[PDB]
Amino acid sequence: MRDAVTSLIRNYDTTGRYFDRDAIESLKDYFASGNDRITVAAMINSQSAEIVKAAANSLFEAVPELLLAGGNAYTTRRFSACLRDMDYYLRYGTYALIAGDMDVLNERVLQGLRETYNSLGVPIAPTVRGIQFLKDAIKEMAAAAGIANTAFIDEPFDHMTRELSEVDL
Amino acid sequence: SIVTKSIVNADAEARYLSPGELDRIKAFVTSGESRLRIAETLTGSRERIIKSAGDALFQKRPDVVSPGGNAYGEEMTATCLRDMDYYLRLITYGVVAGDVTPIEEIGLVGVREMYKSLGTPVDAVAQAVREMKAVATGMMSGDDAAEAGAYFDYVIGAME
Amino acid sequence: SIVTKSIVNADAEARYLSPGELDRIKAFVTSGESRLRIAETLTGSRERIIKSAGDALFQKRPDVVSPGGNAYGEEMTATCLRDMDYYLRLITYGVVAGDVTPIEEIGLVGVREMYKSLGTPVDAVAQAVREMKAVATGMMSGDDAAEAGAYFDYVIGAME
Amino acid sequence: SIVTKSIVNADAEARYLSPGELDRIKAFVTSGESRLRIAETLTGSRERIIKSAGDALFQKRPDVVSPGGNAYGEEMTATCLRDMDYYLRLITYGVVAGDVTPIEEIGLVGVREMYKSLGTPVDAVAQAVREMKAVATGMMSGDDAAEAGAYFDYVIGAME
Amino acid sequence: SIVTKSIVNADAEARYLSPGELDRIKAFVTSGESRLRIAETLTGSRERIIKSAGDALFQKRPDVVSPGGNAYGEEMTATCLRDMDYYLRLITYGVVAGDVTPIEEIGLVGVREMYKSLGTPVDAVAQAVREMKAVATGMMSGDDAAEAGAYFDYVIGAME
Amino acid sequence: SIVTKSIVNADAEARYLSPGELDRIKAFVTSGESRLRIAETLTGSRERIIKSAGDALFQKRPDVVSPGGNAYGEEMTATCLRDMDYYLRLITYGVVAGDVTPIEEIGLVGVREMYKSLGTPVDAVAQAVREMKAVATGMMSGDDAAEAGAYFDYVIGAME
Amino acid sequence: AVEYIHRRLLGRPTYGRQEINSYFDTCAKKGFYALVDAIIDSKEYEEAF
Amino acid sequence: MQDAITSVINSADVQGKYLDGSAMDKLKAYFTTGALRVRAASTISANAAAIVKEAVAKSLLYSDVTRPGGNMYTTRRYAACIRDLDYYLRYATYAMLAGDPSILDERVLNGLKETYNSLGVPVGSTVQAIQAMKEVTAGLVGADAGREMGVYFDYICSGLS
Amino acid sequence: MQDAITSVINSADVQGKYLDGSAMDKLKAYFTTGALRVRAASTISANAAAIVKEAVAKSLLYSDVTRPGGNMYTTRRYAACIRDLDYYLRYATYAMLAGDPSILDERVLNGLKETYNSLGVPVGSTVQAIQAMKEVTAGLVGADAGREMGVYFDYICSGLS
Amino acid sequence: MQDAITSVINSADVQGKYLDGSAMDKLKAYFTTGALRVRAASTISANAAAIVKEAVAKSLLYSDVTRPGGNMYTTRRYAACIRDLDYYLRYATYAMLAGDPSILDERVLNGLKETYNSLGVPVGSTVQAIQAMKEVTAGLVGADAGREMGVYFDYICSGLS
Amino acid sequence: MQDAITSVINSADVQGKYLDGSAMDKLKAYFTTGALRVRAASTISANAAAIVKEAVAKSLLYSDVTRPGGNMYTTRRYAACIRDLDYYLRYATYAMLAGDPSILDERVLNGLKETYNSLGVPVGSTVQAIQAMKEVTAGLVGADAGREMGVYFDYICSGLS
Ligand SMILES: *[C@H](C)[C@H]1/C(=C/c2[nH]c(/C=C3N=C(/C=C4\NC(=O)C(CC)=C4C)C(C)=C\3CCC(=O)O)c(CCC(=O)O)c2C)NC(=O)[C@@H]1C
Ligand SMILES: CCC1=C(C)/C(=C/C2=NC(=C\c3[nH]c(/C=C4\NC(=O)[C@H](C)[C@H]4CC)c(C)c3CCC(=O)O)/C(CCC(=O)O)=C2C)NC1=O
Ligand SMILES: CCC1=C(C)/C(=C/C2=NC(=C\c3[nH]c(/C=C4\NC(=O)[C@H](C)[C@H]4CC)c(C)c3CCC(=O)O)/C(CCC(=O)O)=C2C)NC1=O
Ligand SMILES: CCC1=C(C)/C(=C/C2=NC(=C\c3[nH]c(/C=C4\NC(=O)[C@H](C)[C@H]4CC)c(C)c3CCC(=O)O)/C(CCC(=O)O)=C2C)NC1=O
Ligand SMILES: CCC1=C(C)/C(=C/C2=NC(=C\c3[nH]c(/C=C4\NC(=O)[C@H](C)[C@H]4CC)c(C)c3CCC(=O)O)/C(CCC(=O)O)=C2C)NC1=O
Ligand SMILES: CCC1=C(C)/C(=C/C2=NC(=C\c3[nH]c(/C=C4\NC(=O)[C@H](C)[C@H]4CC)c(C)c3CCC(=O)O)/C(CCC(=O)O)=C2C)NC1=O
Ligand SMILES: CCC1=C(C)/C(=C/C2=NC(=C\c3[nH]c(/C=C4\NC(=O)[C@H](C)[C@H]4CC)c(C)c3CCC(=O)O)/C(CCC(=O)O)=C2C)NC1=O
Ligand SMILES: CCC1=C(C)/C(=C/C2=NC(=C\c3[nH]c(/C=C4\NC(=O)[C@H](C)[C@H]4CC)c(C)c3CCC(=O)O)/C(CCC(=O)O)=C2C)NC1=O
Repeated sequence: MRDAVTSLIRNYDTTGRYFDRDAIESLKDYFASGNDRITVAAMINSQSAEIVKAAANSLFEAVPELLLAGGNAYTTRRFSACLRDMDYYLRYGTYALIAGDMDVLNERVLQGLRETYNSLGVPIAPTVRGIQFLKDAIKEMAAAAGIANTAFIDEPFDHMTRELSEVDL
Repeated sequence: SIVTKSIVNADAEARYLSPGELDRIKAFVTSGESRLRIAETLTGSRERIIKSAGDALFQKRPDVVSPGGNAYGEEMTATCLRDMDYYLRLITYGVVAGDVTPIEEIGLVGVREMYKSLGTPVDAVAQAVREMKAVATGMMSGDDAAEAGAYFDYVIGAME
Repeated sequence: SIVTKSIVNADAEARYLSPGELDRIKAFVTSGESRLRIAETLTGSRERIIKSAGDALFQKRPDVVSPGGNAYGEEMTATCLRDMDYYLRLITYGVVAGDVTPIEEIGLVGVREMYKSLGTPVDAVAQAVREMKAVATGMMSGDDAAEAGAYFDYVIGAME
Repeated sequence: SIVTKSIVNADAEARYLSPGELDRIKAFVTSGESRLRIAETLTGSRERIIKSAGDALFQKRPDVVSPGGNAYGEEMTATCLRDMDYYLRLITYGVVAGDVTPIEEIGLVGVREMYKSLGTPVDAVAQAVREMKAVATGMMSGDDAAEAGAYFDYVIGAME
Repeated sequence: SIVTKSIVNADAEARYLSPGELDRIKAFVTSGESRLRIAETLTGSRERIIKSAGDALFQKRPDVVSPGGNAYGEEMTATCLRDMDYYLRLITYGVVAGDVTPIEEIGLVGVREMYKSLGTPVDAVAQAVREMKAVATGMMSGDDAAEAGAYFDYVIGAME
Repeated sequence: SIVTKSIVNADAEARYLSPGELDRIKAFVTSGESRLRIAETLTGSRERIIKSAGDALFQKRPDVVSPGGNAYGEEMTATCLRDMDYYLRLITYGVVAGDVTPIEEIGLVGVREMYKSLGTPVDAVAQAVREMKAVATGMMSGDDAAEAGAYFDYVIGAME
Repeated sequence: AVEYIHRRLLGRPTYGRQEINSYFDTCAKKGFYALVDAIIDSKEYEEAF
Repeated sequence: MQDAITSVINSADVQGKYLDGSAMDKLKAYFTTGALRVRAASTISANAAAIVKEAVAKSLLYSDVTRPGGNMYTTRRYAACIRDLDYYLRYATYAMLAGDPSILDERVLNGLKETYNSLGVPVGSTVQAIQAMKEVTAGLVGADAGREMGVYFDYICSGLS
Repeated sequence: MQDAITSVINSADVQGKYLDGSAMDKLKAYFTTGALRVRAASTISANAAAIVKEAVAKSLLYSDVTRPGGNMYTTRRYAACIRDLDYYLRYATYAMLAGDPSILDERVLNGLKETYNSLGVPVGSTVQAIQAMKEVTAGLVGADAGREMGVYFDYICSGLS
Repeated sequence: MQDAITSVINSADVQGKYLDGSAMDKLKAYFTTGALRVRAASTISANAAAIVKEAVAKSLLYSDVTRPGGNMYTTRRYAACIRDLDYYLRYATYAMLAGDPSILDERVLNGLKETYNSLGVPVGSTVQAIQAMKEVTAGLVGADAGREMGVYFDYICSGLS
Repeated sequence: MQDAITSVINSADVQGKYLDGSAMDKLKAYFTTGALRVRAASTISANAAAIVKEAVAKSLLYSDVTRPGGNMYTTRRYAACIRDLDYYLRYATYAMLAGDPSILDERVLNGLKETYNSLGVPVGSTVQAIQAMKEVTAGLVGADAGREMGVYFDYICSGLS
């Protein structure tokens, strides 16, 4: 896995150069916003099982077929599998919120997710809309808790739904 | 780094980050300023560190520069100082990252196999990092010398 | 968009962007504010556009809602208004992007094959976009109506 | 006919006609009386077939005879029955030819393009030839109905 | 076969099987019983066909069995009768399949290159198949002799 | 000749003649007397060469003179010797040309097709030109025999 | 078959997906004869040969 | 690419034997079923677009795959899906006429799994679409012609899965 | 490219009428000729090489053409001559099968005249060879089909001259 | 191939949602940086050959790779090296204008590693050449335009390594 | 996995024939060369690490691949490179002892190209490393033992390329 620091370290290592002015400025930029990420992560660790359920109910209010007959969140086995999947998305979104880099999401979530979902019949679309219902919930909850900047909260879910995304453009 | 190690250690355990690990990440996040100061101290004076450490090494272990040793000749001594420069760069990376996974994960895993394939005595390389540690901790304040000497200590420990 | 088209057209030619293409991108960058205003005008009043355009379409072409036509019944008329909503959304995308490559690259390439496989008259769909254009250019100022009617014009032209 | 198609096949393969397709031409030669009887019965009752098939088509799909539809009015319905006359005429030509190629040359190349120009729904024409097929095979004996229904089936397959 | 040829010829044209090709396959399907009877006639009396045809060939073309020819000696004459047996077997395959694509696709493509590399006169092989055709069409009824002589005719035609 | 071939080579490559092939034409010009001597000796003893080579061919391959073979009878054997006369004539033309191209233009393009028509075994003709080669190189001096045997070798190579 | 016929008649492999979605669409609605006709039509054939 | 006749001839030729009674019986079975194969092929050639659009109307319409995010979303993807289903029906008709599925694994099932896995095409949804196409054409041509169509439709679904 | 059937359909199509009884009369005339047309076509296809070799052995062999000084001297020109004769016989067989000489005017006699003037091919020797081939195929396949081949060979000669 | 605008639209479309405030803020960020992107693209289009030749003069000249045995030895290899560096600078300019590196891994970094590994091209030396090109163009266009050029130069070096 | 003896036996068994004189001559050739194979295998087992480190000192050292950015850069990559070269020398010794390269394409060259292409390993640089290993061991064991080592080294380089 990579955080932002090991990203800069691997970036400078492949050319064999030391840190310049700009590398120290980007490391200061990660270390200055570190406390903000950590109180956001602790506030998510407060209400994880609540946020996952609320994002799930907002997703099922969005796409109503999945609770109904032909949908994929049909039975309670499928309902519990979908809510555990949303718990996975919030967990690795917290991990990428603390790390500040998208390599944990790429190595442990997004690599080969589409294969499993296309095979099992799990749809990819309401998965993404549920991921960003989680993102919107986290964003307004942490903007309510005195935190000025929300770009780092914006980062990992936007990456996760740029990757599961179907490129049609 | 610290964040990578905490994330992976919570990741195998199928749990979130425990609050103790979270204040560990928080304390590392606060101490990053002193880490960057130690990194600028190590980066800006690399010429004198490599020069004085090579001088004290070849004073201490003269057989590797004598005919018959590995670092005998102009280009071989230049490659020897280049290897010392590599290890000082990895020391700076480990100082910034707050953990030795840059140093170990770049330049310490197959170091015995590589230096055995080159024909190099690894104890003399440990003496080179020892002289680098002496010059570097002679260059800083007390707690800064202790925090840099932790990573220098890890490199000499991972040699032997 | 404009930037994609300029980059690709310089990209095949193995050259950089010519300065005329660069002031084209600059003029599009300056006109983006008016493009976003037209997009908010089209986005905020989508209910009345879709409703009035469906009303004028079924007034104009009553056979597709008569028994025997495609959009006969409750759910079929709902799907018809949904297809009109899709095309108004693509109109908004083409208004923002400054070019018709969103509209063409999403909902105009195999439109003939799709609507032939569904059993749909494509001229009645062109009349639907015509009524959408009438309601939309009845909703704006002059130059705004011309700039939106360019993309509405492209959709009706790409139908037939 | 079958002879022109066998000749262009032996020409593109640059060889003489195989005894298999010589036997095919000979069997076609002997079955000339049966196909003459089929085309005779079809040329006999063309008006009754067209009237029953047109009323069955208008009963099935009323969108074409509705206001705003294609075949609205006396002359438009008469031209619709004229197009059904042309298609039954080509059906008789292909029935007496033993091949579908005169139907292809005269009335199957650009029917989608020209009906895209006139505004005629092509699936409605496929339904019209479906009703003509059902009525003509209702008139014939079952083996001859199978033969004529092969060519009718080919026409509705090339339609939709 | 016939079905392979019809499927491929409709397959390149991106269309289904035309109804004329379908009654071609149907007529071949009905004539398969007479094809199997001709095949049993050719299969059961292969000894007398090969023996009498070799006798009439060496009577007709004695130089290939004279010293200096290809089929001179015991094993060479045995290989000559074996090649005639191969061609009678391919004749039986082409009789069953209803087309010459077994015969051509097995034993007629590089027949000139093979028999030129062996040093064989190909006209004498054409005379061998001619005598095989004489003995075989002397063995059957009229239409059966014509249908088998079509494939024998194709083999002698593909020789020269 | 060599000059026409160098000219068509410089034409297809769209340049003037290189000094290498100018030196080739000059060396060909100086070696004209040797090739005149070779063609002189061949035009001298053509009957003896043809008689010994034809009897050697008939002794080697008796299939052509056997009953049922190609060259059976007085006129057929005389035409066989006439074809050997044509080939020795083209050998002399190519010997005096310095190139194999008049042999190619006059007697090497369609010899397989025309001998496929007449029924002549082409490998027997290759044996005939082999015997003509052996006899003519037996007559010549060894260096000139090598030159004439190059063209004879080319003819039997283009035969088989 | 699209790829090998393209390598035979144009002398190069295909570049991407559009190029293959466009030639196999000509193979779709019209067939192999129009595939050869569309490869021989192309501006790269005209400019190259 | 070989029908029942060419496969029987290939077996008897790889044996090197003449056509014995079992081969004669196999060819008699094919020559009895061939007229039914011809009539079913004509009936399927009649209603290609209707069978395809009824298969989409049964399975793929109004589900998530035609919604945003689905692989059948755009008009390009819809046209390519109709194109793929027309291919499956056309080659199932060819394999029905030949009486041998060699054309299916020669010319459909050759690189189809790797193509669909590289594009991101759902294989289960297209298997359900082919199954609905099979159900519609078996309702069209009857019981036994529908069965001899469904054996090659099941061959395509098995090679795709 | 038109048959007797396609020419009948074409003539009834230019004036614009349907099929009349006289068209059916021409069609039944074509069929009752067409059965023996098939058998004669199989006989000509069986023996084409012997027919061409007897044609050249009858007329062209011991003349100045197959000798030096003629246009049939070299093996290149001899192979081209045999190929020209094979093509005349094959297209005459196609015209015999179709019952219409439109193929001979369409594919054979299109530009054959001017290339025969430009290459210096003798028209008279070719016409003699075609007529020799005509009575060779007449003695082979029979009398009525001999007349059938006769008018199409004569069509080729009239387009040539 | 997508800029910042098309990627924002693609995210909002794969969601199926309308453009909310975060997308509006991202597009406002791009519409503020676009004029600086335009001016840096003009300044880079001014000095293509100068930036390339200064990158070779910094890194690759007078080293072993221009000596015999090096992969930049011959004039063909030198011309191909200048061509490759011009490609890297041109596509870095394109990715700077789009504000998204999708064109780089679509059209540069696609088969570049396997091509360079098959040819024998040193990847470290060309990474150092791209780094010197980045250093020269960041000296050319300033601090922040040099940084937004260097992010795509680092993208090319990371995908190459 | 088969030596010269097992391949000769497999050929005679797939024939179904007994061991004729050509098989006896092949086995006599192997039984004459076997002592030289044994002594060369002992001499190569003596100096495994020396041959490997001399191959790296000839080809891969002081080039770009041991510099930053190269695929042989880190200590992990250096150790894996020494491991890969030890594998090539060990399996070339095995194929020299067997007298048949079946073990090489069974157990080295099976998925090696796809592994190296997935990892980003340069194939030309490792082919040059195997060639230098061949040159060093042919200097070690002599002319003819070096040749019968180099035939399997060339087999590994040909299957890798
Ligand atoms: C829920 C909102 C959506 C949904 C979910 C759904 N998923 C499954 C089954 C599985 N999901 C996964 C997913 C992951 N595994 C991982 O390792 C990661 C990264 C951490 C993810 C995201 C896996 C592996 C399975 C298979 C079951 C298993 O874990 O062994 C189902 C069950 C499908 C079924 O019918 O069996 C469901 C319902 N479905 C929806 O409709 C929502 C959009
Ligand atoms: C086949 C057996 C089976 C059942 C029954 C089942 C039920 C089921 N009931 C649900 C919710 C619910 N069910 C109810 C109501 C009720 N629930 C009851 O059993 C009472 C009859 C009734 C109250 C009197 C309500 C109000 C919700 C919404 C809960 C929420 O907001 O999360 C949900 C969550 C998804 C949804 O909103 O529908 C499931 C999966 N799953 C199964 O596999
Ligand atoms: C960042 C992690 C890392 C390390 C450590 C590293 C070492 C490394 N050291 C090398 C050589 C060397 N390194 C030394 C160094 C020494 N010999 C002595 O006697 C002294 C004790 C000691 C240094 C103080 C010498 C002499 C050589 C040359 C060996 C030879 O030429 O055979 C080489 C081969 C040539 C080259 O490409 O540089 C590598 C790859 N590479 C790496 O990527
Ligand atoms: C964004 C680009 C895009 C378009 C255009 C699109 C169209 C689309 N239109 C459909 C149906 C339809 N669309 C119409 C629309 C019309 N019929 C009429 O008579 C009117 C003229 C016209 C609308 C005003 C109707 C009636 C259907 C239902 C067809 C059926 O049920 O057979 C369906 C199948 C059901 C579904 O999944 O929605 C698609 C995919 N999908 C897309 O992704
Ligand atoms: C099924 C298609 C097929 C054919 C035709 C075929 C022919 C074939 N004929 C051969 C030999 C031969 N075939 C002949 C036949 C003839 N020579 C004459 O003079 C007669 C005119 C004529 C037969 C009536 C002779 C003499 C040989 C031996 C050639 C030699 O020994 O050099 C051989 C080489 C030895 C062998 O393996 O049998 C092959 C492969 N193989 C095939 O798979
Ligand atoms: C200069 C290029 C050239 C060639 C090659 C050529 C060949 C040629 N060979 C002929 C005949 C012939 N050629 C042969 C020759 C042979 N058959 C055998 O038995 C022998 C093995 C072989 C002799 C090597 C025979 C037997 C005939 C007469 C064929 C017949 O009358 O059926 C004839 C027919 C008579 C004539 O018009 O002179 C020509 C034109 N003419 C040319 O102008
Ligand atoms: C003749 C043998 C053969 C087949 C079958 C074949 C399929 C094939 N289907 C494709 C795409 C496709 N196939 C589908 C089909 C589907 N996706 C869905 O969601 C549905 C479940 C399913 C339809 C029932 C779609 C939507 C695409 C377009 C993918 C895209 O544009 O991103 C592509 C990508 C390139 C292109 O569209 O033109 C190929 C090569 N190619 C062949 O040569
Ligand atoms: C399908 C209709 C069709 C025909 C008929 C046709 C004929 C045709 N005959 C040709 C030559 C020829 N045709 C002959 C003909 C003859 N030998 C004689 O002297 C006799 C008068 C006659 C033998 C019966 C000769 C000698 C040449 C070659 C003359 C030369 O170019 O050297 C050529 C020039 C290319 C070639 O060398 O073959 C064409 C195109 N092309 C066609 O597409």
